[PDB]
Amino acid sequence: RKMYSCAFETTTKVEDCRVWAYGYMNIEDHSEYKIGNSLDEFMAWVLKVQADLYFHNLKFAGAFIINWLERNGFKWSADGLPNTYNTIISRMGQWYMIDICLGYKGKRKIHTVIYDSLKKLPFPVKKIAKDFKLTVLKGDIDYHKERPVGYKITPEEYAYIKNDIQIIAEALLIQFKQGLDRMTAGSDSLKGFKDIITTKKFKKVFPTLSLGLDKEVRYAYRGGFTWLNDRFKEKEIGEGMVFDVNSLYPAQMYSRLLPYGEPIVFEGKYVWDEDYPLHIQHIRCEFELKEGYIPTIQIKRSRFYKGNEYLKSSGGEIADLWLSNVDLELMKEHYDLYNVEYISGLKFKATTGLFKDFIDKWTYIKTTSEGAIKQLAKLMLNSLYGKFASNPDVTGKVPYLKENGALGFRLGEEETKDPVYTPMGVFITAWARYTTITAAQACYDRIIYCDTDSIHLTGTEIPDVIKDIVDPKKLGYWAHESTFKRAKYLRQKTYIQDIYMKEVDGKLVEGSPDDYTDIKFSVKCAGMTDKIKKEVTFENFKVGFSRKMKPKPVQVPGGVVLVDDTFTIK
Ligand SMILES: [Pb+2]
Ligand SMILES: [Pb+2]
Ligand SMILES: [Pb+2]
Repeated sequence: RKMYSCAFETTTKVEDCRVWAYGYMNIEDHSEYKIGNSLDEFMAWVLKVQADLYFHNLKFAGAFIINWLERNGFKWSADGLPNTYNTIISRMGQWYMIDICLGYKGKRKIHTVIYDSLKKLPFPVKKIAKDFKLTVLKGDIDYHKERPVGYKITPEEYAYIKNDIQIIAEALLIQFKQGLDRMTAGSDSLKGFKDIITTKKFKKVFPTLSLGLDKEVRYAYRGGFTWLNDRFKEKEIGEGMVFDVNSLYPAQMYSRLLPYGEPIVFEGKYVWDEDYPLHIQHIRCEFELKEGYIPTIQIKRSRFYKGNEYLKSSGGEIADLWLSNVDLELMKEHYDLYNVEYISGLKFKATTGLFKDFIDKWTYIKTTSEGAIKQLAKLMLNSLYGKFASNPDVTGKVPYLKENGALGFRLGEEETKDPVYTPMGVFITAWARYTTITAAQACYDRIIYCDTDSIHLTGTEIPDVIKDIVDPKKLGYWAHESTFKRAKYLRQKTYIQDIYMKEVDGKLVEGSPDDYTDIKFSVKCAGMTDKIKKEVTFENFKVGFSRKMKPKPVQVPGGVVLVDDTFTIK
């Protein structure tokens, strides 16, 4: 089974949308490569190679391939029948795999499978080249140039195409050579962890719970603490600083008490069991936030509450929640509780050892290393957590060739994947929350904003109460990230800042209010592109700010084209 790195270059017209150039390069032998100007020529090769092919960002390239397949006697089927293709396309419209089936010799399936290398390496090509220390050509292909059918590729364009497939070829090979061969970064991460722990032990510490338990365990899942102090809402403020936790999640995984094994179900209020020290409690009650304390509770699926705001009060109706003991302890400290009704719960065996070996291994490699290998170490540490915190829904989109020659997608069969071990998801995030909320509270008089692993504060001095836990590099510590001259927060995840910058050898880094030469303007706003951010200033950054320069994908006959769309701050 050979592996190839692949790329297309396409036209931008709605009416005339087609591949004008392709390239493939053997990942294991970079001297074997081909660059052509015909999709038909490439697809003929696709059907012969019986190989695994990778495109960087399949979502785009894949639309051109499916368009060809449907026009050349292929149909979509999940069964893997002769002359059919299969796909993995999520509810979110992320592409994972196109599996093109030709037939069978004996029982051995004759097929070519296409994967998205962006799930292996979640970065743009240039960003990869820069970080992995790989040769990257300056500039780009001129997209404002007319290329009729049969257009001959110039030697410079040829160079650029080759460079693209090669950067990905070089990065993927380095990865496969570490033995990281799974479809996604997270899978590689899980596989590496499993190797260390042992399948035998893994199955014992992380058993598969029934769908029913799993459903109740996930009622306790909350995510990340994201909160803006009402005091600062939509106001231009002065100097402040930002702190960031060094690897918030691996930090919890490394040292916190976490659950393992089969849970034990109990009725009523939990009583302390040292063999089962962690628990989730299904509670019911009213509450009022204490004075001088940060809001903690968010009620997800209820008739009364707003799912997004952290609640100051139960509002005169009764709150029904499932809480990890970590969350419950925190709630009790921040709220007066009233009429507490203890319904039932689950208790778990707990340890702190489960992740040390895996983190140590890759933390070592990270500091020991540089370049590509350093980047892959980071991926391994940062991709594992996600695997414990995913829902079981793996329902996909089924492509079809539309009435007018474009592509359509219909939801397929409902389908469920077994979860890895959801209680681990619950507790890693609760501990994460505790880390952030705790610090933010200790700085109540200066706290502006929280976002999962960062704290935004008034003033420029490090508060005494956290000086002992501030470090530039130590795992799980708070790092003094940046300092701003002024800022404005519209709401959660919507704000702008003027960051102090200092030049250190040509390059520009974060400076202090005394030691600085420049101001870096930074914009954070959901759905806003890098291009649009450059248009934002302090004066215009308001609800209603609108620009018609957001690319939207449009399926047309032949493939996908990007078109300009109006984006507005709601
Ligand atoms: Pb290019
Ligand atoms: Pb390029
Ligand atoms: Pb139950």
